[PDB]
This record gives sequence, structure tokens and C-alpha cells, in this order.
Amino acid sequence: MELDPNALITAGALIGGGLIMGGGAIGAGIGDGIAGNALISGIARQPEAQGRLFTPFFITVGLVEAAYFINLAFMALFVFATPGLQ
Amino acid sequence: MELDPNALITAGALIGGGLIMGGGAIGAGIGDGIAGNALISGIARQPEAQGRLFTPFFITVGLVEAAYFINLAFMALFVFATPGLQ
Amino acid sequence: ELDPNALITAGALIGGGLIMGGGAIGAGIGDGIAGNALISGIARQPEAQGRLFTPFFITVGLVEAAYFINLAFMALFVFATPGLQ
Amino acid sequence: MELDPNALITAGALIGGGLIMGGGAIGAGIGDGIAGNALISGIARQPEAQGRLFTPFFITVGLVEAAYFINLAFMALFVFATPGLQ
Amino acid sequence: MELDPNALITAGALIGGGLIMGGGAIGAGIGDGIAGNALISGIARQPEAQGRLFTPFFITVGLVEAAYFINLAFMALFVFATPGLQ
Amino acid sequence: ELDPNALITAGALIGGGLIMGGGAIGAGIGDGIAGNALISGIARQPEAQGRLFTPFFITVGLVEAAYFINLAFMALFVFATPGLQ
Amino acid sequence: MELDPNALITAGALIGGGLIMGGGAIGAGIGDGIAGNALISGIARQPEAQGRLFTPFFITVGLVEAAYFINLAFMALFVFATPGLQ
Amino acid sequence: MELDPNALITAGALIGGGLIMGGGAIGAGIGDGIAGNALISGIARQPEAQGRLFTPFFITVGLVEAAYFINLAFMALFVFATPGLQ
Amino acid sequence: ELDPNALITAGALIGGGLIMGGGAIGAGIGDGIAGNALISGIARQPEAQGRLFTPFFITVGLVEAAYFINLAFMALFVFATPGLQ
Ligand SMILES: COc1nc2ccc(Br)cc2cc1[C@@H](c1ccccc1)[C@@](O)(CCN(C)C)c1cccc2ccccc12
Ligand SMILES: COc1nc2ccc(Br)cc2cc1[C@@H](c1ccccc1)[C@@](O)(CCN(C)C)c1cccc2ccccc12
Ligand SMILES: COc1nc2ccc(Br)cc2cc1[C@@H](c1ccccc1)[C@@](O)(CCN(C)C)c1cccc2ccccc12
Ligand SMILES: CCCCCCCCO[C@@H]1O[C@H](CO)[C@@H](O)[C@H](O)[C@H]1O
Ligand SMILES: CCCCCCCCO[C@@H]1O[C@H](CO)[C@@H](O)[C@H](O)[C@H]1O
Ligand SMILES: CCCCCCCCO[C@@H]1O[C@H](CO)[C@@H](O)[C@H](O)[C@H]1O
Ligand SMILES: CCCCCCCCO[C@@H]1O[C@H](CO)[C@@H](O)[C@H](O)[C@H]1O
Ligand SMILES: CCCCCCCCO[C@@H]1O[C@H](CO)[C@@H](O)[C@H](O)[C@H]1O
Ligand SMILES: CCCCCCCCO[C@@H]1O[C@H](CO)[C@@H](O)[C@H](O)[C@H]1O
Ligand SMILES: CCCCCCCCO[C@@H]1O[C@H](CO)[C@@H](O)[C@H](O)[C@H]1O
Ligand SMILES: CCCCCCCCO[C@@H]1O[C@H](CO)[C@@H](O)[C@H](O)[C@H]1O
Ligand SMILES: CCCCCCCCO[C@@H]1O[C@H](CO)[C@@H](O)[C@H](O)[C@H]1O
Ligand SMILES: CCCCCCCCO[C@@H]1O[C@H](CO)[C@@H](O)[C@H](O)[C@H]1O
Ligand SMILES: CCCCCCCCO[C@@H]1O[C@H](CO)[C@@H](O)[C@H](O)[C@H]1O
Ligand SMILES: CCCCCCCCO[C@@H]1O[C@H](CO)[C@@H](O)[C@H](O)[C@H]1O
Ligand SMILES: CCCCCCCCO[C@@H]1O[C@H](CO)[C@@H](O)[C@H](O)[C@H]1O
Ligand SMILES: CCCCCCCCO[C@@H]1O[C@H](CO)[C@@H](O)[C@H](O)[C@H]1O
Ligand SMILES: CCCCCCCCO[C@@H]1O[C@H](CO)[C@@H](O)[C@H](O)[C@H]1O
Repeated sequence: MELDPNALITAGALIGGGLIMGGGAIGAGIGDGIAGNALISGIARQPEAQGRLFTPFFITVGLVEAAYFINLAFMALFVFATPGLQ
Repeated sequence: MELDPNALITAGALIGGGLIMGGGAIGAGIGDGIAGNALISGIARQPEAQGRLFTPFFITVGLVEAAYFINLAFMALFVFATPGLQ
Repeated sequence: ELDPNALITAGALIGGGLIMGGGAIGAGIGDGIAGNALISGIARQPEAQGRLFTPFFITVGLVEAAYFINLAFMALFVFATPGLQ
Repeated sequence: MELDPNALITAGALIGGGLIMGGGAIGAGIGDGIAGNALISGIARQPEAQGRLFTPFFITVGLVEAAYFINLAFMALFVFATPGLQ
Repeated sequence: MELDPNALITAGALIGGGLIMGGGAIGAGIGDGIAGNALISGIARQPEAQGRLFTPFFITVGLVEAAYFINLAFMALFVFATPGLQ
Repeated sequence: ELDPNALITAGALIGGGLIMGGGAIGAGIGDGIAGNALISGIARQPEAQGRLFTPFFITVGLVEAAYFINLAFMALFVFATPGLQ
Repeated sequence: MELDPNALITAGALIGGGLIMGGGAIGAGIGDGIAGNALISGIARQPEAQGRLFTPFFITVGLVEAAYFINLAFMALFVFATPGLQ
Repeated sequence: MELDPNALITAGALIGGGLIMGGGAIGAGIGDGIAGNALISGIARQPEAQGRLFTPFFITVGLVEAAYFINLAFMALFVFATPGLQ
Repeated sequence: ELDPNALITAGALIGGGLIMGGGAIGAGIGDGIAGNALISGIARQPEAQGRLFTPFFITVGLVEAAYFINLAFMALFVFATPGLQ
């Protein structure tokens, strides 16, 4: 008739999922930008020895992107396999 | 007009979609500004390093913008193909 | 009492506000950070001025793209709400 | 009697409007502070050639303040000419 | 006591007003601290530049505080003269 | 069931929390940033100490003004709620 | 039977209290980290004269922690002595 | 199943608890990263200052982590011993 | 209609989302800031490399601890909700 329990649960899941991905993008965009800031400046300062900067950059971006995609996976769980759905 | 389940689900979807895109823009705006800060500073320090520095700059911006547009895709999923709609 | 669109529209306005609120945080801070580098760059090399304009405009262009794309979707949310009944 | 549709829409509009102006002030306060940080430091470093810093500062503040006031305009739309009001 | 439309509108106004002032303080506190960071650093670097540096400092703080107090004015509008009150 | 003031008071407490939450973010980070400059300034010039106190106190004064003005309005929101029925 | 007024007020109080402490920890963690960043760097640069850094550090941390604990006190008021409870 | 007061109180507690821990992690992650930035930079600048620099680093991390775990304690209070439960 | 657990579970999912949203903000920015120092440190002293690994890993370890402890409590919130009726 009117509302049912899953309408409220699903609304909660979509808001929760949004928080997860919203936070993920804040962390990833700013974290990657900060890492890349050092890469750009390091290459500017030391063009001949820049190769040694790339594994540290990719380790850093790897960590940052792992947070983004682990969050993405839990957003997908929230909205496609909602825990507590009735 | 009686409330119905999709009214609540759609309200949650729009809020969730807003969180996704709001966070996306925070990460992209600040991440791109931080990347650009190093680009601008590097060119100011060494004029002829301009070509050299656009390469790590675009790698960084690529990473930052990937977050923005993956978030955009999921906002679109939330509001145009809402998971859990009844 | 209430009707379905009252709830949907309330959600759209909150969603729209999140979109624009986040857009201004990203654009204001991103542009400030870009301009910080422009100002410092010019102070360091008073006639580096000319060569700094292109990277400043590219950076601001990217930052402003996020603001404007968000603005467009806020407009969609509140003027053509997806899911309106 | 009890609630009416516009009570809920208007509550949404006020919360939305608050998000718009809250975010606008975060972006403007921090963005202007960051721009002014460079202005202060530049004037400290180069008092004789500081005049060339002011158009770049005002362009930057112009961009930052434009975000604040465009947001202000949409807050005013949300709360004084609410889209979707019944 | 039955709920009434203004109860919901006023709740939205208070939340909206809180967002406005919460964001205002984030922008003002951090923006002023960032401006002051350059002032303090500049005086440490060159003692007799103190007078010189307060001028761009107060221009910056003026901009930052304008955001805070314009936000304050609209919080006051929201909670004392609520747009849309029935 | 419910009554009008239950909803208004719930909104006031959420609004009050936003005010103080934002106030502490601004004050904690703003003060930390001001103190960062004070500490670095003293480390650079160990007897610049005296001349740094005034600009530090002016900066902290401004930051703390935002915290305290927010505190006052949180108090208004929760102890004298505007719009209470 | 169903809901009562204090259920809604108490839910508001817990959310409000959460906002207070959530914001308090953001301000304290980042503020202390920023202060400590300068302490670490200052001690690195000037090991012999580092003692003069500690009162400025503790004044700064004092200010930052005061925001955290004043917020904590108001969270405690919100959730243990809720203003407006019926 | 009819709604009951504790359903609403517990929902508020979980949201409040989430705000507490969400803010705790923002402050701790960023505060610790900022502290570590000075540690790493200081060791890079002067290798044998390593021992010296861990002392102010752990003082800083102690302060930052205190915020995280005091917040954790109050999240636990909110969700396991909810103040105001009926 | 509704039942008590619909409201509790909706709160748990929102709470869980706040926990993980905040966790990723802290971890992404904290790790980026740590890596920024690692990259700059190596660029300054190309064979400082070895001695920078330990402080980098300690910093990342602390940052990641916040992410993981948050993850565990999100899991508690949504898979074993405290207060479920
Ligand atoms: C760097 O990795 C770590 N460091 C830690 C440091 C301290 C503590 Br106390 C916990 C830590 C835990 C971990 C991981 C881990 C490894 C194994 C099991 C559980 C957790 C991690 O949490 C990292 C997530 N980061 C990158 C945002 C993780 C979580 C979830 C899914 C993952 C998938 C793939 C890889 C890592 C995954
Ligand atoms: C710098 O300006 C831009 N750069 C962009 C860069 C990339 C992309 Br893809 C879009 C961009 C769009 C714009 C503007 C624009 C110009 C014309 C039409 C539409 C949009 C803008 O969005 C800027 C807002 N900023 C400052 C926060 C704008 C929006 C709304 C109202 C405005 C009023 C006055 C001035 C600008 C106004
Ligand atoms: C530095 O202290 C200040 N500077 C200001 C600067 C400008 C303005 Br306009 C107001 C200012 C107000 C104050 C304090 C104050 C002193 C006396 C009375 C009222 C307020 C303060 O607000 C500081 C909180 N900070 C540290 C987050 C405070 C509030 C509440 C409880 C406190 C308990 C103990 C100490 C300070 C306490
Ligand atoms: C915590 C950061 C660890 C980064 C990896 C450091 C160990 C590998 O270091 C790598 O050594 C190679 C040769 O062996 C070089 O060609 C690479 O430039 C360098 O990154
Ligand atoms: C984010 C994508 C938009 C980029 C548009 C401008 C691309 C500029 O591209 C860059 O131009 C420089 C000169 O300005 C050259 O020196 C560089 O080699 C080139 O990469
Ligand atoms: C994407 C483009 C963003 C531009 C931001 C608006 C400010 C325009 O900046 C203009 O740039 C010119 C280039 O020579 C300068 O000479 C002008 O003085 C300046 O007004
Ligand atoms: C992108 C934001 C500006 C363009 C908004 C989309 C077009 C506006 O759409 C119009 O808005 C009017 C009020 O302005 C309403 O009264 C009308 O019903 C509506 O058609
Ligand atoms: C800025 C780019 C995206 C803007 C999308 C806005 C779509 C607005 O769409 C408009 O909605 C109005 C009612 O609000 C109607 O009167 C118009 O017929 C309709 O075209
Ligand atoms: C993107 C930033 C563009 C800033 C404007 C640069 C072009 C104008 O530059 C201006 O030239 C004047 C004389 O012509 C000088 O008196 C000013 O100091 C200088 O700002
Ligand atoms: C934000 C407004 C509050 C400011 C109060 C203090 C004003 C200080 O004013 C400044 O004092 C300096 C010495 O301390 C002088 O050298 C400067 O010329 C003067 O501008
Ligand atoms: C707006 C004022 C903010 C002050 C913050 C509280 C710390 C007071 O700081 C005091 O400043 C004195 C000035 O000489 C120092 O000598 C004292 O050691 C110090 O305790
Ligand atoms: C600015 C924050 C501190 C001052 C709060 C405003 C005055 C407090 O007001 C009092 O609060 C009491 C609990 O403390 C309530 O029990 C009383 O009903 C109320 O009169
Ligand atoms: C800190 C500056 C602004 C504080 C505004 C607080 C106003 C509190 O006002 C007080 O409310 C109490 C009930 O809570 C009543 O008992 C008192 O009569 C009333 O004066
Ligand atoms: C605003 C910052 C004020 C910090 C306090 C400065 C005044 C006291 O300064 C203190 O003087 C002592 C001897 O008198 C020294 O032993 C301490 O190292 C020094 O901090
Ligand atoms: C946050 C607590 C976890 C810390 C675990 C590692 C502790 C490292 O401890 C440090 O090790 C250094 C060499 O690496 C020594 O030079 C320092 O004296 C010592 O403090
Ligand atoms: C708490 C530990 C966090 C580690 C982050 C994952 C990256 C591991 O980094 C590894 O460190 C090694 C140390 O010598 C390097 O030699 C390897 O090249 C590198 O892959
Ligand atoms: C820490 C996050 C990963 C571990 C999650 C806790 C264990 C999962 O728990 C299981 O989740 C399933 C879906 O994955 C549900 O279908 C099951 O009902 C539930 O038992
Ligand atoms: C990651 C460390 C904390 C994880 C806490 C997760 C507790 C999950 O607990 C599990 O919940 C499932 C239903 O969701 C049940 O099927 C299982 O019986 C139960 O053990």
C-alpha cells in the first residue's frame, strides 16, 4: 500500500553507498594530487635520476587507489546485496 | 496522493547521487589545483622544463579525473537506473 | 497530507545542494591553490609572467570544469528531477 | 491539518540552501586565505615589484568569489523560488 | 499535539542554519590561519617588514571574514525570518 | 505519539551539532596552522620570538572568534530555540 | 505505543553529539599533526635551541585540545542532559 | 510490526556513532600523514637525525591517536550503551 | 508498512557509510601526504632511499590502521547491527 520496510532500507543503502563513494573520491582525488605534486616537482628538480621516483609514486597511488576501490566494492555491496534487506 | 515505496527510494537515490558528485568535485577540484600548483611552480623555476613537466602533470590529472568520472557514472546509475527500485 | 513528489522533490533539493556545496569547495580551494602558485611564481621571477599563464589557465580550466559539470547536474536534479512521479 | 507537501519541500529547500552556502563559505574562506598567503609572502620577498602580483591575486579572488556568489544565487533560488514547490 | 507544517519547516531551517554557520567557521578558521601563517613567517624572515605585511594580511582577512558574516546574515534569515514559513 | 516541539528540538540539536562541529574543525586546524608558523619562525630565528607573539595572537584571536561566535549560536539553537512552538 | 516525543529528540541529540565529536576529532587530529610537523622540522633544523620550541608547541596544542574537549563537554550535555527533552 | 521508540533512538545512535568514527579516521589519517611527512623529510635531510626525530614524531602521533581512540570509546558508548535508550 | 528493524538497518547503513567514507578520506589523503615526502626525499637525496623506507612504512601503517579499524566497525554496523530488534 504505502511504504514497505525495504523502501526505507534501500533509501538508507543508497545514502550509505553515496557516503562511501563520495568519501572515496575525496581521498583519491586529493591523495593522488598530493602524490603527483611531489612527482612533478621531483622530476623538475632531478630529471636524470627521476626513474627512482616512479616506484615510490606508484606505491603511493596504489595505496590511495586501493582505498577508492575497496570503498567502491562496499558501495556495490550496500546497493546490490544490501545487508539487512527484508 | 498516498506515499509509495519508490518515492522514498528515489529520494534516497538523489541524496546518494548528490553525495557521490559532491565528493567527486571536492576531490577533483582540489586534486587538480594541487597538481597544477607543482606544474606552475616548476615552470616558474625552470622555463624550458615546460614540456618535461606536462607529462607527470597529465598522469596526475588523469588519476584525479578518473575518480571524478567513475563517481559520475555511479551517480548516473543511482538516479537513472536506481538499484533497489520497486 | 503528503504526496510522493513532496518526498522526491525534498530529496532532489538536498541532493542538488550537496552537488553545488561540493562544487564550490572544490572550485574555491582548487582555484586558490592554482592562484597561489601563479602569484608565487611571478614573485620569484617577475617576468616569468607570460609563460605561467598557460599552465594557470589549464589548471583553472580543469577545476572550473568540475564546478560547471556539477552545476549542470544540480540543474537536472532540481528542474527535471529524475524519478519524479 | 497535519503536514502538507510544501512543508516537506520547504524543509528540503532550506537544508539544500544551507549545504550550498556552507560549501560556498568553505571554498571562499580557504581559497581566499590560500591566495592571500601567496600575496603576503610575495610582497615580503619582492616589495619593489609587488604591483605585478595584484592582478593575479584579484583574478584568483575573482574566481573564488564567483563560486561563492553563484552558490549564493542558487541558495536564493532554492529558498525564495523553490523549484518543485506545489 | 498533532504535528504541523511549520514544525517541519523550522526543523529544516535550523539544520540549514547550522550548515551555513558550520561551513562559515570552517572557512573562516582555516582561511584566517593560513593568512596568519604567511604574516608570522614573513615577520620572522624580515622583522622590519611587519608594517608592510599587515596590509595584505588585512585585505585577506577582510575577504575571509566577509564570507563568515554574509553566511551569518543568511543563517539569521533562515532561523528568525524563515523563507517559506506557513 | 509526536508533537511539534519534538521535531523542532531534534532539528535544533542537529543544527547545534553542525555549528559546533564546524567550529572545532575551523579552530583546531586554524590554530594548528598559526602555531606551525610560530614554531617554524622561532626555529629559524631563535630570538624572533618576541616580535612573533603579536601576529600569532592576532591570528589566533580571529580563529577563536569564529569558534566562540559559533558557540554562542549553538547555545541559542539548543537553549532558546528560535521557532519553538 | 508507537513513537514518543523523546525518541525523536534523543535521536537528534545523538546525531548532534556525533557531529560535535566528529568535528572535534577532525580539528584535533589535523591541528595537532600540523603543529607537530613544525616541531619535528624545527628540532631537525635547530637541535641546540629546540627548548624554545616547546612552549609554543604546547600553547598551540593547548588551543587545539581545548576545542576538542569543549566540544566533548557539549556532546556530553547533548546526550546526557539533553536540552529540550520532554 | 509497529515502530517503537528504541528503533528511532538506535538509528540515531548508529548515525551518531558513524559520525564519531568517520571524523576520527579523517583526523587520525591526515594528522598522522602530516606528522610522518616531517619525519620522512627530516631523515632525508639529515640521516643521523633519525633517532632524534622519532621522539617529537611519537609525541605528535600520541596526540593524534588520542583523538581517534577517545572518539572510538564514545562511538562504543553510543552504540552499545546508548544514552537515552527507553 | 514499516517495522523497527527497517529503521535500525537504514541507520546502520548510513552509519556504516559515514565510517567508510571518513576512513577513505583519512587514508587517501594521509597516504598521499606520506608518499609526497617519500618522493621528495628521494629526489633530494637519490640514495637516501633505503633509510626512508622505515619511516614511510611506520607512517603508512598508522594511517592504514585507521582505515582498517573503521572497516571492521562498518562491518559490525551492517552485518551484526548493535541494537537490532
Ligand atoms: C596496507 O594494507 C593494510 N595495512 C594495515 C596496517 C595496519 C592495520 Br591495524 C591494518 C592494515 C590492513 C591493511 C589491508 C589488509 C590486508 C589484509 C587483510 C586485511 C586488511 C587493507 O586494510 C588496506 C586498505 N588500504 C589500502 C586502504 C585492505 C582492506 C580491505 C581489502 C584489502 C584488499 C587488498 C589489499 C588490502 C586491503
Ligand atoms: C571560468 O568560467 C568557467 N570556466 C569553465 C571551464 C570549463 C568548463 Br567545462 C566550464 C566553465 C564554465 C565557466 C563559467 C561559465 C561561463 C559561461 C557560461 C557558463 C559557465 C562558470 O561556470 C564559472 C563559475 N566558476 C567561477 C565558479 C559560471 C557558471 C555560472 C554562472 C557564471 C556567471 C558568471 C561567470 C561565470 C559563471
Ligand atoms: C582563546 O580563548 C578565547 N579566545 C577568544 C577570542 C575571540 C573571541 Br570573540 C572569543 C574568544 C573566546 C575564548 C575562550 C573563552 C574565554 C572566556 C569566556 C568565553 C570564551 C574560548 O572560546 C576558547 C575556546 N577555544 C580554545 C576553542 C572558550 C570557550 C568555551 C569554554 C572555554 C573554557 C576554557 C577556556 C576557553 C574557553
Ligand atoms: C617504500 C618505497 C620502496 C620503493 C622500492 C625501492 C626498492 C627498489 O628500488 C628500485 O631499484 C631499481 C634497481 O634495483 C631502480 O631501477 C628503481 O629506480 C628503484 O625504484
Ligand atoms: C587537461 C587536458 C587539456 C590540455 C590542453 C592543453 C595541452 C597543452 O599541452 C602541452 O602544451 C605545452 C605548451 O603549452 C607543451 O610544452 C607540452 O609539450 C604539451 O604537453
Ligand atoms: C579557462 C580560462 C580561465 C580564465 C580566467 C579568467 C581570467 C582571464 O585572465 C585574462 O588572461 C589574459 C591572458 O593574457 C590576461 O592578459 C588578462 O589580463 C586576464 O584578464
Ligand atoms: C543551469 C541553471 C540555470 C538554468 C535553469 C534551468 C531552466 C529553468 O527552468 C525554469 O525555472 C524557472 C525559475 O527560474 C521556473 O519557474 C520554471 O518553471 C522552469 O521552467
Ligand atoms: C545546465 C545543463 C543541464 C540543465 C538541465 C535542466 C533541464 C530543465 O528542463 C526544463 O524543466 C522546466 C521545469 O523546471 C520545464 O519548464 C522545461 O520544459 C524543461 O525543458
Ligand atoms: C593569468 C594572469 C594574468 C594577469 C595579467 C597579466 C597581463 C597584464 O600584466 C600587467 O601589466 C601591467 C602593464 O601592462 C603591469 O602594470 C601590471 O603590474 C601587470 O599585472
Ligand atoms: C583583525 C583586526 C584586529 C587587529 C588588531 C591589531 C592591529 C595591529 O595593526 C598593526 O600593528 C602592527 C604592530 O603590531 C603595525 O606595525 C601595523 O602597522 C599595524 O597595521
Ligand atoms: C587572543 C589571545 C590568545 C592567547 C592564547 C593563550 C596563550 C597565552 O600565551 C601567553 O603569551 C605571553 C605573551 O608574552 C607569553 O609570554 C606567555 O608565556 C604565554 O602563556
Ligand atoms: C554558552 C553555553 C553555556 C550556557 C548555556 C545557556 C544557559 C543554560 O540554560 C540552562 O541549562 C540547564 C542545563 O545546563 C538547563 O537544565 C536549564 O533548563 C537551562 O535554563
Ligand atoms: C552565549 C551567548 C548566547 C546564549 C543564548 C542562550 C539563551 C538561553 O536563554 C535561557 O534559556 C533557558 C532555558 O534553556 C531559560 O531557563 C532562561 O530563562 C533563558 O534566559
Ligand atoms: C606566543 C608564544 C609565547 C611563548 C612563551 C614565550 C615567553 C617565554 O619564553 C621562554 O623563555 C624561557 C626563559 O625565560 C626559555 O627557557 C623557554 O625556552 C622559552 O619558551
Ligand atoms: C607508532 C608506534 C609503532 C612504531 C614501530 C617502530 C618503532 C621505531 O622506533 C624507532 O626506530 C628507529 C629506527 O627505525 C630508531 O632510530 C629510533 O630510536 C626508534 O624510536
Ligand atoms: C605497513 C606496510 C605498508 C607497505 C605498503 C605496501 C608496499 C610495500 O613496498 C615494498 O617495500 C619494500 C621494502 O624494501 C620495497 O623494496 C619493495 O619494492 C616494495 O614493494
Ligand atoms: C569485513 C567485511 C567483509 C566480511 C563481512 C562479514 C561477513 C559477511 O556476512 C555475510 O555476508 C553475506 C554477503 O556477503 C550475507 O549474505 C550473509 O547473510 C552474511 O552472513
Ligand atoms: C572485521 C571485524 C569485525 C567484523 C564483524 C562482523 C560480524 C558478522 O557476524 C556474522 O553476521 C552474519 C550476518 O550478517 C551471520 O550470518 C553470522 O552468523 C555472524 O557471525
